[PDB]
Amino acid sequence: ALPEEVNRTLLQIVQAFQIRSVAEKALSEEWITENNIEYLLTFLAEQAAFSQDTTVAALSAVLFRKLALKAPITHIRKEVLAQIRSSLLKGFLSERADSIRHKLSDAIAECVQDDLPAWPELLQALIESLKSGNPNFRESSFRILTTVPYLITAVDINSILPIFQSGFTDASDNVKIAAVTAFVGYFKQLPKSEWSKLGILLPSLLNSLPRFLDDGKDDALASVFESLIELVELAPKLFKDMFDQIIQFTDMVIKNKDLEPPARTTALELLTVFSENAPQMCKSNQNYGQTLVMVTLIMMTEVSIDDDDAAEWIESDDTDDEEEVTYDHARQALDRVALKLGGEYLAAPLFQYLQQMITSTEWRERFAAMMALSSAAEGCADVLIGEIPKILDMVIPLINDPHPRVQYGCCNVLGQISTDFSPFIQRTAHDRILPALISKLTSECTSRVQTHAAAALVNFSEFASKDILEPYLDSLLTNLLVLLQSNKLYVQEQALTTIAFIAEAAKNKFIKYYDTLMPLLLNVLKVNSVLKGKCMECATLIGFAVGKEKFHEHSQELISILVALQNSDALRSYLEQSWSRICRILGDDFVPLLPIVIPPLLITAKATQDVGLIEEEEAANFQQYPDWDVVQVQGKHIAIHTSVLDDKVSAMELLQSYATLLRGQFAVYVKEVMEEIALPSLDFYLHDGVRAAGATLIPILLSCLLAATNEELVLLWHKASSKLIGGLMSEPMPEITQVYHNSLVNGIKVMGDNCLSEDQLAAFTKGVSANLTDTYERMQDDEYNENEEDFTDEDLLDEINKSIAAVLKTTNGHYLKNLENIWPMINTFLLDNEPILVIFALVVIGDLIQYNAFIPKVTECLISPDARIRQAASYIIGVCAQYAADVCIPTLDTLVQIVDSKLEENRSSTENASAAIAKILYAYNVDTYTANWFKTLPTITDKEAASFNYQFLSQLIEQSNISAVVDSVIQALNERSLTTVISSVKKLLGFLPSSDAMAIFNRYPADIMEKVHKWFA
Amino acid sequence: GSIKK
Repeated sequence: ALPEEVNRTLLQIVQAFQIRSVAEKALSEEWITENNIEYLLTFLAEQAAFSQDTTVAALSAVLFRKLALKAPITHIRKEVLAQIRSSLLKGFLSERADSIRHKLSDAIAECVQDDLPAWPELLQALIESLKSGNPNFRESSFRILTTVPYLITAVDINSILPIFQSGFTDASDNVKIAAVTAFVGYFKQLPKSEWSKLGILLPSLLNSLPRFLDDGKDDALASVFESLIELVELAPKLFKDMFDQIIQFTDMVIKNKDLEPPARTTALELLTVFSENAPQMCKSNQNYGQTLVMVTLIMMTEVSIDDDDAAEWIESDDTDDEEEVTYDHARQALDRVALKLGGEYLAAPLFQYLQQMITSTEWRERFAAMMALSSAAEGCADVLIGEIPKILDMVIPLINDPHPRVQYGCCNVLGQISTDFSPFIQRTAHDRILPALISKLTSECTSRVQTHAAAALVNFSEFASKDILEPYLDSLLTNLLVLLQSNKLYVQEQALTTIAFIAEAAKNKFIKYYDTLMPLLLNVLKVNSVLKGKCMECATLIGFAVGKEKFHEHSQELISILVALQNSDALRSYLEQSWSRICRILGDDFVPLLPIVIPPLLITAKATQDVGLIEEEEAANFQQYPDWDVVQVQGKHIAIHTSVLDDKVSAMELLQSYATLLRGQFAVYVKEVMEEIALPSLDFYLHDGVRAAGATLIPILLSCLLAATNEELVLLWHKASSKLIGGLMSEPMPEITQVYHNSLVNGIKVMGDNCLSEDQLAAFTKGVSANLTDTYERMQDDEYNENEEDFTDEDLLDEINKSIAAVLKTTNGHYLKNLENIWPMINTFLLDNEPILVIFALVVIGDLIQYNAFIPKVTECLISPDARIRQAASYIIGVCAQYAADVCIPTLDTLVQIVDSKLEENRSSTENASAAIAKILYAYNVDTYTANWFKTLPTITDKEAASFNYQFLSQLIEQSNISAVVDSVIQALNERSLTTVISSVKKLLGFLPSSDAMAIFNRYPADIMEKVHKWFA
Repeated sequence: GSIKK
């Protein structure tokens, strides 16, 4: 179909793939033009179809696929696309190698698009290929259906259903995998309105599963499981009436431990994932939780195979054995499910098993019981927090088990639950936990057990008071000093860390032990980077615990050693946090150490986005590394160095903390950090952590400059605010949008009055609109899915209200004009059924009056079942009578009723309504209305509301209510809601003889009476 | 040097 000329030229080029680079240039610069692209695509499609050289055909098919997107295939003439399609199809039906038909299939897929004229030759080609006796023909057909799922819509329903049913049952496992892949792929690509069309085939798929176990093909079973895992995340309700069959089948696979791990782990994952996508379905079925618990407990047993003495486990690291895969999966599975379903559902089936396993003569079951409880403790905390002497009655007796890994196992529970059940367990079970853990620190126990007990002491210490730790400290430290003398490095390192965080909790109670520990620490440093890092961490944490004055006995020597260590990646982080910790200790005396500490932080915080314009094949190949991630922006892939950008964030966080502590002392760096680090970080579109860290950096930097000193502060703020504003109408992540608004408020708070210009205020209104528009759109968005986590929208709308309030305040009103442009959207929120948008709109209006067609909804919102809506509404009515009558006085008995309430959840609402009474009662000044308002006192939660109730109370002054008058003030002060009504009260007590005056305070205890006298005359 | 899942 091409001139013989063009063929030899292009054949040479494709074959050449000095000689090669000349071909790559020739292709990309000469043969991808408006004048040559059609000839090239025609050529490559012919080579892929007809060439009998393996490499030429393969590359051409690959090249054709890539360049088909870029052209795009749409702008290709009719006569040539027809020839290209027909040649691709002819090559498909010919005899090609498996890999080439795969690449032909991928090439064919690029020629199917709603843009293009219909291609019914392909549909009929696929239908017959699916019946072919060659598995590769059947497999490749499903592959095309996977890449182009809309072809499934094109085939008649009575043809496509038998096709998949034949696919699920096919004698070839490659075909079955491809059939399942295509089936699931249909659901992840098409709208839900198309789902009830292949959905009826799920029973056929599930019924095909037992075949994999009969043929002994568990490897193919794992692949199908993974496809099923994806379907559960898309349409869990589809599994509802065959739920028990899924459960029993996964149970059967997992119990069969003659199978390999992949079939067993994927089966577990399938079971697990139901709890994350259909929690109500799991809870309405007792068989799920029982099976899940039973199956994970079996897998946790699989440890130390062919090693009953655990003589290999005793002799190794305190790191995890990477070979105990099924054990690891079982732990995470139980944890994940418990977190989703809660304690009240699966605490009982869990403990029904734990009671049994605790008494076994097989130590692996005794060990597993401890690990299971450790994994399930957090998710089941709502129940297990109450059964907290019960658990220790099982766990603590196992601490002295003959087998060391059961001992280790027992330490792990006490550690895990010290975190999950904090801070209540520290206050309640310190008498049982600490002696248990201490008894295992002794050197007669094996190294692994000492270390894990010491590790558990870190968990306990984190939320333990210094008063509780105090009588245990000496015994704790004498034991840990022994661990410090171990010949095993990981025992030494754990000893240092345990001591450090025991000291952190002990605080000033640790000054007792400074003189004996610090020289031992210095000795270690003077002579294993992990050791020295943990040692310096221990030294500085002790320093912050005992205080600056005590720390100064070794601080300079400690600092000199730090310098040697720094200029000599775990170590780098230990050194950074040590420097930062010393700054918290020394205060302003850290300033001379800034030239040492800051410059390396500056370098790391200036890292750019290490981007790699990447290509299809050599991706995923980069995904192996945890320090690399790849995403798609608009079609073309990219590869980004995530770790480098994570390090950037960590450095920015340290710079921010130094700036926060030092304040004015840090002003010298403000201009550099703002222009080279903070603001450029906002343009980091492939890492939202950097964007967030850059935003929070801004107000604190300006805060540093203001305290020290200005056109620079104004120029930097104008630059910072403008880029913050500009981010609002562009930022895709709603989470980041919240940070910018929050950053603006904090910035406005710092800069003060008149800090914004007319342009800025207008561009801010644009951003507010786009933020409100996209939030409304997302919130206005089941047969397949069960009915939150979306406080992201609420938190976003939260901060927006504070920015508007802040902007209104700094403009001193003149933002009223700009704010009218977005009232149409504001109005919709107020009159939308949905609570979050209602609350937002109400709060905005309240801030408006602060400086006709909304009163209808507000009065309706006054009696709302939601307290949040009543609070916002009451404030609006109250604020109306404040500095803006035909509505206030009529609603005045509505708010009487709303007041009558004093419950923690609704205490805030009834206190605003209360205050709303007091200023209707102030501007209009009824004496029975005031008597009603008086029994709403005192106001203890809302600060601004209480601030006024007592202001009014002092106006009504400057009978038998005198002790109700006083106590109303006492409770306000003591609850820290109000802060001189005191002056008024003292006068009321003055008009009484002293004996009657003093007896009012004859009901208050010493605590409050101490405050009362430092309050009154 | 702590205990975690």
